[PDB]
Amino acid sequence: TSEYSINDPGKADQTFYVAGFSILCGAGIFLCLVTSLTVEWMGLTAAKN
Repeated sequence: TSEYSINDPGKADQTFYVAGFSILCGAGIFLCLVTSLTVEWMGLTAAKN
């Protein structure tokens, strides 16, 4: 939403929007899951330790 002014909204912007922000959301989900899982394993092993 940098240059999305009234003059040039675009006809390919929506496709383009998915290409940007869609990727970010997917990545965020992946990172979040990875982080929770990592810690869980660490804790279990520490207890085991």
